[PDB]
Amino acid sequence: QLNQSPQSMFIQEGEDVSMNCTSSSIFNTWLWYKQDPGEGPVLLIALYKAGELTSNGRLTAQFGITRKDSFLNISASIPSDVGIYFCAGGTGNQFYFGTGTSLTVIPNIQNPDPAVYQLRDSKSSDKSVCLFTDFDSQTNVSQSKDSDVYITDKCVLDMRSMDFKSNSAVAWSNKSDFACANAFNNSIIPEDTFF
Amino acid sequence: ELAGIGILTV
Amino acid sequence: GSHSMRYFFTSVSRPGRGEPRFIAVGYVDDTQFVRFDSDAASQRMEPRAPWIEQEGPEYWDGETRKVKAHSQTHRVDLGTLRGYYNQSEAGSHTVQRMYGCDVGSDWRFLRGYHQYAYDGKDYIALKEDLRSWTAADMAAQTTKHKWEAAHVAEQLRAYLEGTCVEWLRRYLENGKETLQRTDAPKTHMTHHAVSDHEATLRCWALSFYPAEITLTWQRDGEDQTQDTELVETRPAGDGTFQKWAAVVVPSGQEQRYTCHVQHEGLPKPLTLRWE
Amino acid sequence: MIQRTPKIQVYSRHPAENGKSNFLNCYVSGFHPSDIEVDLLKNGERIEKVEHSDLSFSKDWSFYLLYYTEFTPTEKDEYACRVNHVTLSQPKIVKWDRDM
Amino acid sequence: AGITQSPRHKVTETGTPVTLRCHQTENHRYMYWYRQDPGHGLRLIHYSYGVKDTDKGEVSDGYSVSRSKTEDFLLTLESATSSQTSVYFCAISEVGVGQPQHFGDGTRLSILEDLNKVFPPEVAVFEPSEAEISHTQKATLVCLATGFYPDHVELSWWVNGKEVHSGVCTDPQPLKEQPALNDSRYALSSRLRVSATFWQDPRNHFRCQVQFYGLSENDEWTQDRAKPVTQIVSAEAWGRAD
Repeated sequence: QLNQSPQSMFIQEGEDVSMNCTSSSIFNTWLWYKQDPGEGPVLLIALYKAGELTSNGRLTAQFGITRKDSFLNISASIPSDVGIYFCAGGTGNQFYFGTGTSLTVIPNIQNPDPAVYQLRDSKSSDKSVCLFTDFDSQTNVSQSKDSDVYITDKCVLDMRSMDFKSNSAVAWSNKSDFACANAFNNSIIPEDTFF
Repeated sequence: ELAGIGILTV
Repeated sequence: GSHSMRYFFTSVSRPGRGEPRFIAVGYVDDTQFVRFDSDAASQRMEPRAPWIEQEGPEYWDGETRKVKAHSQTHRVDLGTLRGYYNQSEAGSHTVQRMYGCDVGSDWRFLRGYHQYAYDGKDYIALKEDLRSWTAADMAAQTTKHKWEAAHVAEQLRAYLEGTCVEWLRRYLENGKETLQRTDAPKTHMTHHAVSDHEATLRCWALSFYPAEITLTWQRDGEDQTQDTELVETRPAGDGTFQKWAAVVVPSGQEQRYTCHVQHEGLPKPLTLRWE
Repeated sequence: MIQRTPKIQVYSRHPAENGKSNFLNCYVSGFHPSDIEVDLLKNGERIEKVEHSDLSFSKDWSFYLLYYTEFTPTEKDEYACRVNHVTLSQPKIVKWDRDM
Repeated sequence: AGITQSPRHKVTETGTPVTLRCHQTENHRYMYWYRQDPGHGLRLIHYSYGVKDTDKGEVSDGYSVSRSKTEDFLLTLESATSSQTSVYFCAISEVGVGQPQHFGDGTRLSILEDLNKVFPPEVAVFEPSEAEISHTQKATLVCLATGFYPDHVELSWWVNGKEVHSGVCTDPQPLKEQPALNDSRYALSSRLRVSATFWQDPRNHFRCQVQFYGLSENDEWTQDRAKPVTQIVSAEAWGRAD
């Protein structure tokens, strides 16, 4: 159980990320791992002395002179850098792992025009779903209209053959008189489009 | 101080 | 004086009497400071010099963890070597590892080394550049290839140039009153017959540290190499050393023979005779 | 698989003064492999409190050991070192000559 | 092909023996079974230096382990408790001192007090809006996967028979549907966006696919609904020129 700070960071794209570990016992190797949702940890860097072992790419890592310390820097960040990051310290034959820092990347949004749309069911019925899309990455999406209305988180879709990124949240209700204007007024929406 | 790195099987 | 820290590891397979024998010893110069012995009841890396005892529990636990991981590496090694050389399990076999580093008068780095042996002979050794290997034979080429591909040289060099030297210097400083002592040889000479017309002059050095000494014998000024017997330097058992040099000499000619003694604890070199 | 015969040396720690206590050493060196029998003999019978050093080796990989016990040297008492190894076909007995 | 874990997913009830199997090719090496938990990180359960030679980690209780061949390291749970619901990872180290550990892909294990609360997903697909076509010249399809327990799902989007990644995001974690109940079923959405030209080309086929991991096909089922086996549930859409 190793001290890793921070626990979680939200960073804007293009900026740099820093994380570090602290120990109380001396280690002789320091390792840093990346973990994607659904997969295992993947070894990024193996460090062997003090000073800075530079990279697989834009990642640089350090290992303290006192051997109780290491840090990771990722520069010019990228949307594919999202995940959980682990430091590891080796004592001969075994390894102790940090608690993890979860990195998430706020995406750079070029032409944001917030709108709420009503999407319809392809299998006949008037099962309907509201979509809130194209909002700025300054915009937060809150989730409450009692228990019968479900607003999801936001995520970023990427249409790179159109040079386009967009944010999106989805809302829907069971069999109500719920509407797409009475959907996101719990949130701090900008100055947007309806129909 | 013994080495804690750089030893591997043959 | 130049200084050195070395570690020596011995693994011996004892087939049908259980697991391999593992003994590990560490030296600063000619003074042993640590042991580990797989038959000893502690299963811990133990002190063997009083100045290492002031290191805390964190030092000892870490050194035990490391030394057990050496033992496990050798335990696998013995079985792989068996396969390389097409040997059956029933025979007993040995591997030896030695590694460590040297410093100079000012304690700057001199050299690092890592050598490895199977059944007495050279198997694989790290070169002086610390970035490349010497394989002794065709079996050792498979090791050499594996050790290149894992960049073992790179990891080891960080230790030999780095950690080995720092800890050497730390030990040198913490045991200054023992490691940086010089004990001069106490010298005498003995005279013994071997016939009526032949005599042995034996030149003696006792109670000296470090073990590097040079006993020489001269006749009328010029050195005599070939009736000379030089024994192997031996421990007295109290951390000091002993050596002698002998000469078969025609009787009544002991006067023309002088013994010359050089050691780092002597201001000017000593000269003993019989006339 | 290599084999090397031990060199054997019997000697005292200090210059022996008769009836004044000392240490009797036997130093086997230059041997391969590692399995060696070493006893110290007082008048032919085995001394029972022989301590020995931790195994180590030289640059040419050959092994070395120091064996020792406390003794008080006298005039009448002979002292030896008795060594067996795979290279010897019977135990080698080397007596202690003080007056080397 | 590095390290393989089997199974990758298992949903089973309390009291059942469970074995997780980890396999590596490379040869002689150190093997480790870890578990991953939201606050605790990777905690070690058991490790192995070689054949018939295993030792305990920090959390070995309710687990056993076995190394009959160098290639295999079997984690076994003789009577699964609900606290052993986790994501489990096998790891690998070369024999030596201070060698880095390389990890498997993970095994996700759900242990439940009652198997009657396991439900498959209902998957629907929703077509893009008239307003979206005329406002942005783009077109977003949402996929809802509703009412499943537990949350072992894998959502993939398929355009004309090929699995696609551009234009998609799926919600990072599923929503609870009935959060006042403890064993509430879950919902998960995802979005696929294309150009309005692409969606208005009637030759194009869109398919949302959710792979669900639930029961083995050998399990006890007395209930009136169809047995919630491991299955694929899909919903589809064809392009429309308006």
